[PDB]
Amino acid sequence: GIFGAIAGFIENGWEGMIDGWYGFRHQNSEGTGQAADLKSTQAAIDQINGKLNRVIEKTNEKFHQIEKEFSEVEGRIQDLEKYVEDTKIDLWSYNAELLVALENQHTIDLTDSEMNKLFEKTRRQLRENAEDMGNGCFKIYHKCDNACIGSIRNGTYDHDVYRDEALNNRFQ
Amino acid sequence: GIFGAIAGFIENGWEGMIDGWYGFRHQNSEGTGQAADLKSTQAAIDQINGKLNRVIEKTNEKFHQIEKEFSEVEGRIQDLEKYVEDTKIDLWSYNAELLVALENQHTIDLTDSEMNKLFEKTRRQLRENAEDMGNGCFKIYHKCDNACIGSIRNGTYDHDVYRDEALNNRFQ
Amino acid sequence: GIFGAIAGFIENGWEGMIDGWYGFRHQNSEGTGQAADLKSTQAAIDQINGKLNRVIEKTNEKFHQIEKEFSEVEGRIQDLEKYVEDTKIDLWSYNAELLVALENQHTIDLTDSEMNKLFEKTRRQLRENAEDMGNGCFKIYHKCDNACIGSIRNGTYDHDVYRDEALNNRFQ
Amino acid sequence: PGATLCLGHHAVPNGTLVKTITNDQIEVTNATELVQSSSTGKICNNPHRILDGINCTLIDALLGDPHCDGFQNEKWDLFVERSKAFSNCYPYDVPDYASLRSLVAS
Amino acid sequence: CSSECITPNGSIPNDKPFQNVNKITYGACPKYVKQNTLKLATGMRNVPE
Ligand SMILES: *[C@@H]1O[C@H](CO)[C@@H](O[C@@H]2O[C@H](CO)[C@@H](O)[C@H](O)[C@H]2NC(C)=O)[C@H](O)[C@H]1NC(C)=O
Ligand SMILES: *[C@@H]1O[C@H](CO)[C@@H](O[C@@H]2O[C@H](CO)[C@@H](O)[C@H](O)[C@H]2NC(C)=O)[C@H](O)[C@H]1NC(C)=O
Ligand SMILES: *[C@@H]1O[C@H](CO)[C@@H](O)[C@H](O)[C@H]1NC(C)=O
Ligand SMILES: *[C@@H]1O[C@H](CO)[C@@H](O)[C@H](O)[C@H]1NC(C)=O
Ligand SMILES: *[C@@H]1O[C@H](CO)[C@@H](O)[C@H](O)[C@H]1NC(C)=O
Ligand SMILES: *[C@@H]1O[C@H](CO)[C@@H](O)[C@H](O)[C@H]1NC(C)=O
Repeated sequence: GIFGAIAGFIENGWEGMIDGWYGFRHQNSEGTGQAADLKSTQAAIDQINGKLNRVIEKTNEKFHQIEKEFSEVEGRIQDLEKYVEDTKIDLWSYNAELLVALENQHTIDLTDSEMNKLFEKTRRQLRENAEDMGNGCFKIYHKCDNACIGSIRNGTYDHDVYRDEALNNRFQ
Repeated sequence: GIFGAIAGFIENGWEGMIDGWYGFRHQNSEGTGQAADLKSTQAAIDQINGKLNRVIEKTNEKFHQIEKEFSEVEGRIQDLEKYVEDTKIDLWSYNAELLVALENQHTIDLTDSEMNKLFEKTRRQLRENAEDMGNGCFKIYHKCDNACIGSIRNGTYDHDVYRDEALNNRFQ
Repeated sequence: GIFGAIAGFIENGWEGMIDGWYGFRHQNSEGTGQAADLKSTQAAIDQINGKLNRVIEKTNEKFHQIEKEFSEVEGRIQDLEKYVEDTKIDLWSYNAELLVALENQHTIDLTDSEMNKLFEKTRRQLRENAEDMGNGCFKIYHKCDNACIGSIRNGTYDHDVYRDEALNNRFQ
Repeated sequence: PGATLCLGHHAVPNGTLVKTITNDQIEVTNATELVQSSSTGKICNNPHRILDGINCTLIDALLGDPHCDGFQNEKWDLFVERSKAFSNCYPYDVPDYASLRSLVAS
Repeated sequence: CSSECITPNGSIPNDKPFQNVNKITYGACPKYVKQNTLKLATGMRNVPE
């Protein structure tokens, strides 16, 4: 993907994350656990639904048209009728092929984006209290219990509370 | 947007910025002020104009064609003439719809990009003298008067000048 | 490009890099040298080849069709035959124009991406042992001989080995 | 003493392969079919008014071939001509048959 | 039964934008294409261990 997160610096996805599309796993003094991030899951899904609504959209309505099957050889005028239909089908076939390929490239890129946005939002929250370990994981340089982890996921983690402790651990 | 800046980590736009598309607002010992960034404004605009020139481009010229309105019922040959025109109009209608939707997605993404490029160029300039506060703002850990702010916007800010002072403030 | 690396924070390309599309140049106690990065070169190329295979793909096969050149003035039916062909050619001309323009925009963006992915993978490897100098270059704050540089390119550089030394140099 | 916080995304046991701009087969978590390829096999009699021609072509119902007398004054949204139809009156031909059948049908 | 789109093979649903059933149609029908399948991704890259 164009951001390098999914199938990039995050080695692989999590089959055990069954209640969201993106999320956090943590390790701390009390153990390990997981949680979905709703707002990024919803972002990816909303975009994808936007794209579905545009495509699953009302088919045109046509009634009487030209004929497209013929029981007798007639020559010039039937040549035309066939060429007309064959030309339309090829054009529409091309459109459908291109559409699906563009959308799919964009779908894979936008979901990559969201993963990357969530990571960056997290990196920003932690300030000087953590280092990026390169695989999508943050080493956090202070005691960080389940509530603390919870505040990181809520967006109410106050880095100044932990700053003297983390800076001390980071630089020795 | 695909980078997460506009309508992302920057809460909202500035109606008061009337002389550029992107810019800086600062707070320091002398007060607060604003300034447009010309080079990123010009980047967004140039791309958008490129895209306009491609689209507003010379319409094709057609002269004598087929007829498209008919006062008498005729059957087979008029069925064909109508089907031919109806097929072309639908194809062109589809093209126009797709074009506008692709371009608009790309326009919103490229302008997002520029905002994000400007931010990153700034983060790089400041080195160890500032921290990203998460909302598009840099906390600068040294006295930074209007000229100093000016040098950050000119691209001639010399971080080594302020480094001992900032490192001292950042780590305590 | 949409990431800001090629023709952005990297001033220019290297005509001397003749064995890869992306790579490293280093300066250290033993001198200066260069090396290609194979895995990012291969990523860009693979994508581009994917896109070529989709396009250079089997042309459709048509046989008997309508006529497209005429030696006598005939009126209504020849008007139709010409209008049909002229309509198809314009539609295909449009498709080909759009295709090439979309692909080219995406090709320039994906190669930009790869350059940027490689940089970020590197920044992550070095942790607290280096600072980004803004022009695509990392200042490394420890003695880093040819093997050390080699380990950075292999992906087996162990930042903890150099950490006390770098932190000491960085903060003074 | 510290913690580790890991960022990630889901995967599924049964991915499906789709086509992209740069990749002929790449695996995603889910996808949806955009080409209808099956039919129930029947013509539905709502919401369009279907008139089954049974043994009769439109032209025969027009002229009033005796076995087609049941079609006198009928209306239709879609007239269905069956392959088993047959003529059983005076042997006739229509110059531009296709056009007559078209304009009546329409 | 009820269905907006008719083909000589029988009626077809019209929830999808394209169809491979018959170039001949009546009503509100998906557009006819040569492909028998086109899958539109509705999730991210599947990347298992
Ligand atoms: C595969 O993708 C589709 C489209 O996003 C999903 O189908 C939808 O699921 C919702 C919620 O359960 C339904 O209410 C909709 O009616 C479905 N939409 C369509 C287009 O059918 C589905 O979630 C995915 N399939 C699996 C197994 O996850
Ligand atoms: C709908 O009807 C058409 C025509 O009756 C079917 O197309 C035929 O497909 C078979 C087998 O693939 C070919 O041997 C015939 O030559 C085709 N006939 C024509 C005129 O194209 C088609 O299979 C039917 N569609 C479905 C899905 O039932
Ligand atoms: C989430 O935020 C709420 C509201 O501020 C707070 O009460 C709670 O402690 C946070 N969650 C956790 C698990 O700490
Ligand atoms: C901008 O750069 C110029 C030229 O180097 C310099 O004279 C000036 O001090 C800078 N601007 C401000 C407001 O400091
Ligand atoms: C590259 O990695 C290999 C295998 O671990 C190692 O032997 C070598 O030292 C590294 N390359 C250089 C130039 O140091
Ligand atoms: C149609 O034709 C066949 C042969 O005449 C006959 O047996 C059948 O009854 C006819 N069908 C109807 C419904 O009139």
